[PDB]
Amino acid sequence: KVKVGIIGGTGFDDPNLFKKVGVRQVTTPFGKPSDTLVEGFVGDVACVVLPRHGKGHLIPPSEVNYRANVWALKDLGCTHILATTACGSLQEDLVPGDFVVLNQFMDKTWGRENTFYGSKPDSLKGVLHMPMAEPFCERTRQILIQAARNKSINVYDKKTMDKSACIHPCVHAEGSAVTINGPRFSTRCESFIHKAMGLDIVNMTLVPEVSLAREAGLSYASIAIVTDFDCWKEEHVCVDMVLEQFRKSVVHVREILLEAVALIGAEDWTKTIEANKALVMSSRQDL
Amino acid sequence: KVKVGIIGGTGFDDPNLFKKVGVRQVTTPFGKPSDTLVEGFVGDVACVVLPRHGKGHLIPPSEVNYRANVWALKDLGCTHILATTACGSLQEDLVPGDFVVLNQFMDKTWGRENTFYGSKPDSLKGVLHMPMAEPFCERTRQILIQAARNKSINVYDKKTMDKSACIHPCVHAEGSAVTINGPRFSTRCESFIHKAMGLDIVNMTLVPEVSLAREAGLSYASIAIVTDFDCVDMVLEQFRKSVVHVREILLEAVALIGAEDWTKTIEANKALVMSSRQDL
Amino acid sequence: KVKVGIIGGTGFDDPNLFKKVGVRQVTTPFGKPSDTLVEGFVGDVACVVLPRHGKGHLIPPSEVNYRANVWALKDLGCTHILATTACGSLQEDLVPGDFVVLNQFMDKTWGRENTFYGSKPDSLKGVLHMPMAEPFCERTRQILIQAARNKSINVYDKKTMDKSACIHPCVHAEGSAVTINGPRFSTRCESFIHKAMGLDIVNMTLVPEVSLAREAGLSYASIAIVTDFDCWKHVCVDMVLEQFRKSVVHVREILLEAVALIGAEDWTKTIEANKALVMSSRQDL
Repeated sequence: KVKVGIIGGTGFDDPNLFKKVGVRQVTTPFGKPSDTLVEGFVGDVACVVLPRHGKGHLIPPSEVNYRANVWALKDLGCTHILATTACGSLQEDLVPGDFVVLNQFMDKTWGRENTFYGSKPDSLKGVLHMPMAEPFCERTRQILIQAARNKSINVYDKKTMDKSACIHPCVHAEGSAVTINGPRFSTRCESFIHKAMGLDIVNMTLVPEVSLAREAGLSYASIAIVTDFDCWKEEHVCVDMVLEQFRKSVVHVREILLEAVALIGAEDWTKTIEANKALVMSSRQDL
Repeated sequence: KVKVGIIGGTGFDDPNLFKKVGVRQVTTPFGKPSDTLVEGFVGDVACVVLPRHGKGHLIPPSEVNYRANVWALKDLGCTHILATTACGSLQEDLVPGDFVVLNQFMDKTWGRENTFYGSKPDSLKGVLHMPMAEPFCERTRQILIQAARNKSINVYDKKTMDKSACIHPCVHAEGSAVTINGPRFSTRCESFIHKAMGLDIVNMTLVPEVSLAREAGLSYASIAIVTDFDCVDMVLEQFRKSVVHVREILLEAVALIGAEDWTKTIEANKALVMSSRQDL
Repeated sequence: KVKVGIIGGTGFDDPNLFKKVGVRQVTTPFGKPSDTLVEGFVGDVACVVLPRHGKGHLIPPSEVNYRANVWALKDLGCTHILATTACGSLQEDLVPGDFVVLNQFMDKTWGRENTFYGSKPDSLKGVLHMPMAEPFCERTRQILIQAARNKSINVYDKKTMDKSACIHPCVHAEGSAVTINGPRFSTRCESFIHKAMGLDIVNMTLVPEVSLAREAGLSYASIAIVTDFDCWKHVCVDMVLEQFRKSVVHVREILLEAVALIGAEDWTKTIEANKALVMSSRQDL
């Protein structure tokens, strides 16, 4: 069957997505995950939730143990990983309150453990060169988009719909993230260059999470939450208004996530999961 | 009051900026600074000088302990940091002998300790996401620019002046640096790409020094020396003249800083750190 | 005295370039090389071969000890390094089966030890800032190109020959590589940006190998094998492996001919210039 793992970012440090059966602590060959995992069910579908930054949001993006988080979900039998990320916008049509079902990224991270395989003792033995041209699971991407439709949330498709038909708050059916290492935000010079490159949003947590999920043979899809990080540019009122907008976004994402879990459990994934595993084996360069 | 820390880059390994009142050898919770800190006064303004690469220039850019340098200056009560950096040019109006009071950068460094905060036991507790859209202290930038004006150095502002007003050598009133990790210089391929991105100069030492200074609640500003790393005898004499000019700028800048009140700016510097604590 | 080191990439894990005179297991101040170093002769030219990824290809690009590999070749008396790399294409005129004698690169690697010098106990004392504007040895580049001509392999020089004169398979007389850190391949987003930047090929192993070679005073040149990694877009794999196998055959011929061509010339002043560039780039002195 299927089992959906949920990596909750900012605004999901303490998830209460569903009535939890129990809390579980796990260990991995790559260290401890960010926190204990919340185990439960959405209908008849087993579901596990894991806060990326841990309760209290004490772990910065560059220090998150992405390998342990992904492998812990793997060892629990997860077949899919849905993830959230709070991001800043780089393009005019993506405004705070919108969401993005990402399909591309540009990686500007460094100093993070981004692979399970290598020649070091703390990694699995082998050399794995994974294809990443379309780095997400496309079937799971379209389930997030369909879940938004089922919850009456606007979906904007810039290939298909006019910019005048962009109704906020909307889910953008595609988008690219530039993942910076953090913890500082970008300079204006850096933001202008990323924008000139055509990137849609900026965040700090997508990579290596999406890469490691594919290495583990897991269907991974991310829903990004557009928020606002320039209240420095009436600060108490600005932060209060953005926090309220973000709270509304978290409500909608929780609705989308809960609907997406059910939509995953309603389909058969035998051939896709088999293809996920075979892609791992065929990417081994030592074999 | 105020206390101005000076981080001297290439050309400032053993600077004689003032009569030394006391040489002070310290360490920090993040390791040893690049060298002993030298204390003194410029007029009635307390000053502290620290060579970024240490005496003898034995520390390469990627191995400089930026965290320790910034923290040590903070520990001595510094309110400001003025820093120098020798850089190569990426644009035709930035010619060797010029200076740039930087206001922007693109970061291409890696493997450097770039923040005081984290979940590691070695780090300060908390998650700090500092805004960096305009990454320098603007009040201090304008003092460096005004210091150049007071020392009879041309100032060029491409926002307001035509290209025909760019008379060399000149302090460019704004500019962006690409900070590469080094120690090697860039390939022509990389230089072309950086140039097409609109970056003005290339150096190796600005990041994370500027980032950590804001984390520490300090007002940071950089004056870059445009030189030529690609001849040799004329370039070196030119660079010696640039160091003389920058020394004049730094001394005048310290006097200008001490002539103003910084209570509100300092309090704003500290409050920006607190408001950037995501864990709180 | 010239002595040519060879760093074999993918496809050269256990190469049979010449009769082995001595298999050498060496240690360097920066650790152990990827494997033992094999000494021999190509004609009268002393030669040393080393597989970049080791026997069995167990070392990924980001974990190769580039310092130890370059240092070990230098300590065995090598004056040159010829290196291969299997790469993907980013431009239409570079098709699988082509070779590229690289002359430029953009570095997107991180976390690798990229210099012999520093302030740490595991480093040579000093601060070295090497120029890299044209990062390869041009004399050795032209030898790789002439070797291709000598072995009856098409050579395309886009600054001299029109695009219609590009007959595949050909050796591209120039080219730029983007060296990503790996181990994963690029996204379409990243590949599109690298293509927009004018980069010709993508690989994972050029940097810091080329940088450390110049730091060691060695003449370094790379010949890149264009292959196909986008088969995901079963007959492709068998067709690409057969294509790659023929590419290895010709790169072997190019390397053996290049070694002979290196030995046919005097290198006294080029070697002295390589050493002088290292000393003139010391900023602590």
